[PDB]
Amino acid sequence: RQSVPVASLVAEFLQEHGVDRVFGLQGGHIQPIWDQLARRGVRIVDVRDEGSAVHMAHAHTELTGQTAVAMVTAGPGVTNTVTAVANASVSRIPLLVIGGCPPIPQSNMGPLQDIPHTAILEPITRLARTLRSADQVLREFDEAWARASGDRGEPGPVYLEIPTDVLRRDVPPALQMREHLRAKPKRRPQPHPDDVAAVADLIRAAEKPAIISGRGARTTDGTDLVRLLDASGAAYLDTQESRGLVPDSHPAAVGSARSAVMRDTDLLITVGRQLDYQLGMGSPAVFPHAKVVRIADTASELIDNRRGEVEILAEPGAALAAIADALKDHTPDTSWRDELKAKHRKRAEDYRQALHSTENGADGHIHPNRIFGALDALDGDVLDLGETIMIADGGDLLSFGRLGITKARRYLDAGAFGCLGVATPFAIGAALAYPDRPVVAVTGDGAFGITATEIDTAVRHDAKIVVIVSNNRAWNIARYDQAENYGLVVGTDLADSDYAGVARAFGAHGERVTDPAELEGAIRRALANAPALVDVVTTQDAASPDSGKGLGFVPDYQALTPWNDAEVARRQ
Amino acid sequence: ARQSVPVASLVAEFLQEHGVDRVFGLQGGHIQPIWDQLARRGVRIVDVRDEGSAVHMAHAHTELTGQTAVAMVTAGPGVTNTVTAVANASVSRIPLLVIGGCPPIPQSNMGPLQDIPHTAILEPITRLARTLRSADQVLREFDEAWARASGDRGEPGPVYLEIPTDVLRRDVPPALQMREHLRAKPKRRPQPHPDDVAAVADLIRAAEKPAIISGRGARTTDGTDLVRLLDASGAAYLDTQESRGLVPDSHPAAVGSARSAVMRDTDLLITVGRQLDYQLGMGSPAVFPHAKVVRIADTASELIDNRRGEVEILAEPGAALAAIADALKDHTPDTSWRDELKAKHRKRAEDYRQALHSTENGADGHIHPNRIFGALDALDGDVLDLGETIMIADGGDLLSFGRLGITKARRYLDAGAFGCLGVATPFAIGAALAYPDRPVVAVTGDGAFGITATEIDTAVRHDAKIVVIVSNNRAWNIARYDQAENYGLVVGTDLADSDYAGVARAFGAHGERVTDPAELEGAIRRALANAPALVDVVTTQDAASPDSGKGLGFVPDYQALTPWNDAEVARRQE
Amino acid sequence: RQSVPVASLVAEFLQEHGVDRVFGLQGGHIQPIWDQLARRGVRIVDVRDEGSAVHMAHAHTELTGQTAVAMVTAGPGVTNTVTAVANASVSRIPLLVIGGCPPIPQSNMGPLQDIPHTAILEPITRLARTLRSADQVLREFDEAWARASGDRGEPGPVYLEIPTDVLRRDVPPALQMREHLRAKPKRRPQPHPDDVAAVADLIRAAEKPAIISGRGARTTDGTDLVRLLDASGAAYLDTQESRGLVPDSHPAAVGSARSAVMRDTDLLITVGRQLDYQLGMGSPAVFPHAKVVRIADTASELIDNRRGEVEILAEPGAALAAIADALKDHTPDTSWRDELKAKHRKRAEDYRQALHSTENGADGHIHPNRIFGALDALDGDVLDLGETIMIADGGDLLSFGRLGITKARRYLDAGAFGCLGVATPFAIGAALAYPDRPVVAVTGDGAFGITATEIDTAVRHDAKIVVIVSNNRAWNIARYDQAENYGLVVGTDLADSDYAGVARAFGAHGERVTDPAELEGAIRRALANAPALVDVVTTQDAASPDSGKGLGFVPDYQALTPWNDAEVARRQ
Ligand SMILES: CC(C)(O)C(=O)SCCNC(=O)CCNC(=O)[C@H](O)C(C)(C)COP(=O)(O)OP(=O)(O)OC[C@H]1O[C@@H](n2cnc3c(N)ncnc32)[C@H](O)[C@@H]1OP(=O)(O)O
Ligand SMILES: CC(C)(O)C(=O)SCCNC(=O)CCNC(=O)[C@H](O)C(C)(C)COP(=O)(O)OP(=O)(O)OC[C@H]1O[C@@H](n2cnc3c(N)ncnc32)[C@H](O)[C@@H]1OP(=O)(O)O
Ligand SMILES: CC(C)(O)C(=O)SCCNC(=O)CCNC(=O)[C@H](O)C(C)(C)COP(=O)(O)OP(=O)(O)OC[C@H]1O[C@@H](n2cnc3c(N)ncnc32)[C@H](O)[C@@H]1OP(=O)(O)O
Ligand SMILES: CC(C)(O)C(=O)SCCNC(=O)CCNC(=O)[C@H](O)C(C)(C)COP(=O)(O)OP(=O)(O)OC[C@H]1O[C@@H](n2cnc3c(N)ncnc32)[C@H](O)[C@@H]1OP(=O)(O)O
Ligand SMILES: Cc1ncc(Cc2csc(CCOP(=O)(O)OP(=O)(O)O)c2C)c(N)n1
Ligand SMILES: Cc1ncc(Cc2csc(CCOP(=O)(O)OP(=O)(O)O)c2C)c(N)n1
Ligand SMILES: Cc1ncc(Cc2csc(CCOP(=O)(O)OP(=O)(O)O)c2C)c(N)n1
Ligand SMILES: [Mg+2]
Ligand SMILES: [Mg+2]
Ligand SMILES: [Mg+2]
Ligand SMILES: [Mg+2]
Ligand SMILES: [Mg+2]
Repeated sequence: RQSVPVASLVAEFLQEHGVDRVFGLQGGHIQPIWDQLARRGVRIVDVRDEGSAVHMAHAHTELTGQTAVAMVTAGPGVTNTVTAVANASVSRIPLLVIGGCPPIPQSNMGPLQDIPHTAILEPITRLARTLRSADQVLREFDEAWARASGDRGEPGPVYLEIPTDVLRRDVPPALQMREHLRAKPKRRPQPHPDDVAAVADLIRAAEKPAIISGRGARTTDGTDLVRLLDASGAAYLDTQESRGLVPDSHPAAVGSARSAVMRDTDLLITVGRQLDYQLGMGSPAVFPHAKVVRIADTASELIDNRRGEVEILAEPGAALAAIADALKDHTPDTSWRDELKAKHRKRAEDYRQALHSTENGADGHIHPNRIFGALDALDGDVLDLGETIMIADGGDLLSFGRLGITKARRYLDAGAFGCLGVATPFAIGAALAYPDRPVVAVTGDGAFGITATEIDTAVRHDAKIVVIVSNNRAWNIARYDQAENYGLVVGTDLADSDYAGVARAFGAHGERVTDPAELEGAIRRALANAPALVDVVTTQDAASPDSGKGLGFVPDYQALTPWNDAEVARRQ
Repeated sequence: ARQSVPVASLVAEFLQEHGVDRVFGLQGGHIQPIWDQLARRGVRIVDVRDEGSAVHMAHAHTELTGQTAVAMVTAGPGVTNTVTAVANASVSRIPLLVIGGCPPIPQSNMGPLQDIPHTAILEPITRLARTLRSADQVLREFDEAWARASGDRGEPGPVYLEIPTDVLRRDVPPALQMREHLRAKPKRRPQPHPDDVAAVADLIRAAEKPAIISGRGARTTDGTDLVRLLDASGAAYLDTQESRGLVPDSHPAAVGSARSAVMRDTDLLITVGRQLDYQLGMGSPAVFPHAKVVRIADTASELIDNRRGEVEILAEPGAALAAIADALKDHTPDTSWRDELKAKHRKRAEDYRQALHSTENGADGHIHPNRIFGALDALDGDVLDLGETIMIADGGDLLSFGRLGITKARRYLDAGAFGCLGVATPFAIGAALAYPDRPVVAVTGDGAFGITATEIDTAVRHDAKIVVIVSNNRAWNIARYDQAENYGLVVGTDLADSDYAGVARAFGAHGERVTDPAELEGAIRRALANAPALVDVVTTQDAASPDSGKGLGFVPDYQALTPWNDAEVARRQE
Repeated sequence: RQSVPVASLVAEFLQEHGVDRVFGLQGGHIQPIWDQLARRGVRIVDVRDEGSAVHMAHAHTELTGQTAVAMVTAGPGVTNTVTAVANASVSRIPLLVIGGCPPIPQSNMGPLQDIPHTAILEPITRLARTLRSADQVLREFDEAWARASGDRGEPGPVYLEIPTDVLRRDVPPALQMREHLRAKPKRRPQPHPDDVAAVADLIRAAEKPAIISGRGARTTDGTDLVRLLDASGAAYLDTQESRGLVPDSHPAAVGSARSAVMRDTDLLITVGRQLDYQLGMGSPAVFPHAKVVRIADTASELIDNRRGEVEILAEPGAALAAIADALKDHTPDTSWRDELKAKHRKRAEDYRQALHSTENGADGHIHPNRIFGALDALDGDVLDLGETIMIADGGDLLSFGRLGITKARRYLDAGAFGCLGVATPFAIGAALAYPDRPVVAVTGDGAFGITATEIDTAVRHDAKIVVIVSNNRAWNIARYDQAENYGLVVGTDLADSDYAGVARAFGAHGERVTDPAELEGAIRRALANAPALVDVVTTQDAASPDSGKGLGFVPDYQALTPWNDAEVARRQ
């Protein structure tokens, strides 16, 4: 070891921790680190808006399991990340944001961009610190990295900033400890056999067990989950954050039976999943028959809203496998599961077939379902959807996408936070992580306007993305809530903008589609010329399931009207 | 068959159902609705003279019993009087619940009586700090906060809940009162991964001088799996103030008078439920120059701080210790380093303990405080069983003398890593009410005692059989010493020759003064037979504790003590 | 100038800012400052509990107008001040708390007493900072001092901490600027003549104008206030924080007519006073006839709860004088004022006379009013109450004191915060500020137990205080609310403690009184042998006005039942 500046040690820490790319937007306050990363051969993915850098890191970590890194300058560089940080905090995604900040001598004197970054981010981070001791910077980075995994909290974003004078200070070689530089393995807490046995007992007693998966299940490869489904005879639901773990053809996979599974299950088993608004707060109003069991590697997925008759705090894979083993010699009763599955096959197959022929709305424009029809028709022709990363974003478009996207290797979307604008940044992070296939993002026009200039970033860094815009000249789920519940549409219309032209202005391939029969051809050309955008002129006369269920209205007790009605009855 | 009842009734029931049989507090209007309901269910109310003392009593209760304890305080100054005791619990990572009063929702921000931002003041030193504005969700919020106090979504420590008085009085329909939120919950038991267990056993097989240092998380076990691992590993053993009492004094590993020698030479430091904070030299290579590091804990607050393990086990510590012991089944440890320390320890500790009975008066003619520990040792097996006694220490010099003078105790409590002066009397009261059969003896500096002296009243009114012994040296003496030695000017560190026995008698406790060291055993004997009691010992200012000699008072740049700091300064210049 | 350590410059800053005493409790982290203060001859008033030091500083500033200073060590030294800081923040009293904290190199490493002091205090301070730049420490002190006066906020407490390594760092002489060292005058914003004229117009139109005073009025000597009372014919009420500004014999002074003034005034003029719970939130329910005008040097006494038809933001003295001048040639209609005054003379005189002969309660013990009777009887004999600083504290005792203490040079009490325990610390700060007269504090036994050991501090520093304890073996306003509203008394009884014995154990003169006829003699002996305590064995059978009006109950909308009833009617 030799005496080297803090900036050098930070670049080395990152590379040794397995960071081969940093997302960011340059400023003077972070230039010392930016320079050292480039000199070590860490790829710098520079963006048009720092928020997008943090979104890219989110997508990288969620897909790969490797903690990802954004770097931004002081002041507006940091404040531009708050949305993307909050989004990662809600989704419990490990990531590190490195911020610039003013030299220590000028503290509180009104130097350029002295604002309280750590106080702004503290509520939505696992850690937010200013590092004022050159010798301790390495230690602070390693500890923050561990806290991003969930140590002393739960998985999510961490923020570190180093005053520019400290970045330039040398650290003597004695104080540069290998144990802080090196990569660390993930923790693997194991289940207690008595909890495993108690869950197996509940499964044996249940007639309609159901497993709902989430983030923590999606950190596994799905095989231990499938073992437990086979051993238990449980029905299976996933969530936006846990798609892709169980084959569609599995006798448990009943994705078109969400309401029926929740209404009738007598044993809800959550696997790395919150009982947040997406699952009716786990309310007895939404699960009127269910006993509850919770399995997770974080109490953020054990204690919220409902408590388990058993709760297992362990690596979910190990817990699923242990419970499967414990059900050695059990003959599951699968008759409810099988009855749902027979209905599911009809419902899901009729729905997927109908995507190819959805009528234009009353305004003469494409129904957005035809986008998902066209993608389905191209499967096995010009792309393999089973190898493809799919992304959805928007309001009505997002709700249609949840039903229209049925084969994907991986799925990302606006998340429980409802974070519009993720589509393009996510696509870029996904595409640079998995350079072999195009990544396909389908987005509302409203959501796309937030991050459209990142098309430039995809072109400059050669991220092979296809963006498909549902261009309905509107914030349409908003416009619909305005008409139905208020009788006045105001400030929710957009214009017939040329998003293909925006894409072409930033060097991407672009095409506009007004005729639904042109979709397959346009998506074929976009895939062969990624990065590319397909601007689809879509109808305003198409209510998504989210629209129909009052998501826009914000009821008192539940996100959706039917759940809220059930909660009002429970409360009497 | 549940009925519609007020939030205040549901809170009292939640607490009782979670195993709460006592609440420490001080009444105010904002919390009276809960206070009343606790009394009507038969939960004992231990009312104090200062809310901070209530939170100290809860801390002592949880630390000793493992049962999360509860303090209840009114809005405004009731809540703000808890901040020190909350911070203390936060540093020590002790689960506890503080329930605060606060103004009715309609008056928010309007200058109602005692509207201050309690949650913002406490957020930095709690695992959770919330105002509960939805009557039907109060039970849920209590149960989740209780789990966060155990360490869920954070690490063990204090949580804060406050319920606006209008919410306390609102009815909750019976369908919304869920059994799953009312019922007591078992502690979590994450288990070790066998590959980590194997990797630690491999490091132990390869070490020549393994050493285990225990802390809080070890002290949550009964010590028997720790002993199994000591036996299988041949490791030397050190404890810390927060982990006394787990290993028999005569165990071949127990080498408490060889602290420097263990740290200087160990080639494998194993932390068990212990932080590498200032009390262990930040785990610095300057203080552990030969050590590989392994960390075992049920919380990463005792795995990632300052040093990283070659292996880190995140599990219930008992299970991890037992697993590693099993893995060493056929290992024959090399115990020659441990045994050589142990032989020197036996003599050093025995000579130290013997000399306590005869320590000379200082140049000012007053008792050396070590004679307090001599007297207690002399009474062991006569009028008290030290092995069954909860010992407490507090102060500056007195506390440092206590760390060597208190060697036999069932359990030990003190000022903590936070250096929280004034814990002695509140801790003794919580300890005595938890263990009413048992001797409870607290030894304190005069300076520390003045912070919570009026709690003697609480001990008398609630019949807490405590003995407080005051090292009355008319000074904040570790401070006075640092002033003289490093600054050449003693100012604002002298106190007076106060009659602390008279203070105790004024509050209906037994009290006696001792000026002659030969009177100490008799005065402590009379105090034990007449508890609650105070013994006011007139002690010397001419007596430097180890803490005093090592520069604790000076606050060096890198380490709490001069010798460690010198070692760190050398490390920084390689 | 020469190169000197930060610790030296801090001691010099304080002395040059007019600080001749610092209240505190020693620790290693602040020893460098403590030492330098002593070497410059600043008196160190060392206490038994840091909270008491901050209370002492509060009392000094409230009485003298000089910003006062407490100094405490890291960790529990700082956390022991939070109550006294909150109290000063509620009362808007300028003061500076200097805290110790760990050296910068050990930040976040678990050094001794590293807790987030600034985050704990930020919500109840005008400023809370860690000072990490030796050269900028002086500047930070001067700016914080200004913010304690109300610059960039409103008057109140500020907190500064200096890491011990920074305290020991030298500052070159160039960077030690005279402008930061020197004392600064208070600000004196002036009224706008059009606002002055608009208030005079409202007074001319009013038939029952009333002035209520507060903190900002009490920063004046009362003479401009009396000029405006004379010019306006207004009735006058003060509050606990504004006693002593208007002679008792003034035709406006109607202190026994509080309810009548609020019910019937058609023009409420607040002068440096909040419309907080102490004035019924200024609700139309409590002031049903009143137009509102607000005068203050801080918007903290202009915008809360009621807005003025006119609001004057100015030095209150100047504003009162300007409005008096503007009422040149007005003949006030004083008939309502005079009618209140005639009733007030009877009510207040009967009340004061009855204090001398109040019967023992049913339990055979002294009614606490006899304490105020005895003090009244000694006036002009062994003390001059008109030159005496009176302090009250407790529950029932505090409410009796508000009526029983009618002549004092100055009055302090538990404040709008209801801060039990202030009595002894306040008495000590008052006595060291005004060494010529004994200071008299009357306290409940409950409140006294919080700070009783400060009797030691009064003895060691020779603060000539007399403490009189209403020893009713109870938190009695609490016990009464328990009996009346709940039918169960539990955890509100105390014991028949020997507080005289506690005082004597700390070297003070002490005496116990069981016979009300012994009060004058005991108080005479206490005054001649201060510091002294008189332990009065008092009745539990005595409801204070606060007790009778439901203060203990905490109604939904107002602090007191009758105000709350009026608010409930207003809300229908
Ligand atoms: C750090 C990084 C890169 O990551 C960032 O985030 S930078 C953020 C984006 N940039 C900014 O926000 C700008 C920040 N800096 C400034 O605001 C300015 O540099 C300053 C206020 C600190 C200094 O500005 P000046 O006081 O130098 O003002 P200017 O108006 O820029 O004048 C420059 C020169 O032109 C002169 N000048 C002005 N008007 C002129 C005129 N009309 N004709 C000729 N000369 C003219 C002026 O006198 C002066 O010359 P001199 O007297 O120093 O030689
Ligand atoms: C409030 C506002 C407007 O300002 C916002 O900010 S909104 C923010 C942007 N939007 C979001 O972030 C979305 C938030 N909402 C949601 O995530 C969802 O509404 C929910 C998670 C709360 C509830 O979703 P569901 O549990 O209904 O799940 P979906 O996958 O949407 O399925 C809807 C229906 O289609 C069904 N379905 C699923 N896949 C199918 C398939 N392949 N074929 C046929 N039907 C299928 C499914 O069973 C169900 O029907 P049913 O069982 O209720 O009858
Ligand atoms: C800064 C200020 C003044 O403002 C404050 O606020 S201070 C706050 C109040 N004080 C505290 O909270 C104490 C803080 N400090 C400590 O906790 C300790 O100094 C330390 C943890 C940092 C260091 O303690 P040690 O590791 O030195 O442990 P001790 O138990 O005190 O042992 C001291 C010595 O006695 C030895 N010893 C222990 N038990 C013995 C026995 N039974 N017989 C003989 N010797 C014995 C022990 O080995 C050692 O000698 P050596 O090996 O260094 O020579
Ligand atoms: C909630 C709990 C118990 O947990 C707490 O924490 S309480 C905290 C400790 N207590 C406090 O901090 C006190 C808080 N409350 C108050 O400050 C007062 O209740 C108040 C400011 C809200 C209202 O006080 P008032 O405006 O009633 O003022 P007082 O000076 O108390 O006067 C009471 C009555 O005596 C009258 N009075 C005043 N001086 C008199 C005199 N000299 N002779 C005769 N009568 C006199 C006065 O006019 C009035 O009678 P009326 O006009 O209403 O009929
Ligand atoms: C940053 C932000 N601001 C507003 C909103 C609120 C919202 C959620 S969905 C929606 C309409 C989306 O319009 P889009 O054109 O993308 O989709 P479509 O319905 O198919 O026309 C809005 C305004 C959110 N969640 N995020
Ligand atoms: C609340 C608080 N304020 C100050 C301090 C700083 C301190 C730590 S030790 C000490 C002196 C203790 O004097 P004592 O009389 O108890 O013991 P002895 O040395 O034997 O005479 C001080 C002032 C701490 N830690 N906490
Ligand atoms: C730190 C704090 N904790 C509790 C309370 C709540 C309270 C306000 S008044 C009172 C009773 C006071 O008893 P005392 O004996 O002093 O007076 P008396 O009624 O005449 O017997 C309590 C408990 C407050 N405000 N502050
Ligand atoms: Mg933005
Ligand atoms: Mg749209
Ligand atoms: Mg002492
Ligand atoms: Mg206190
Ligand atoms: Mg009382």
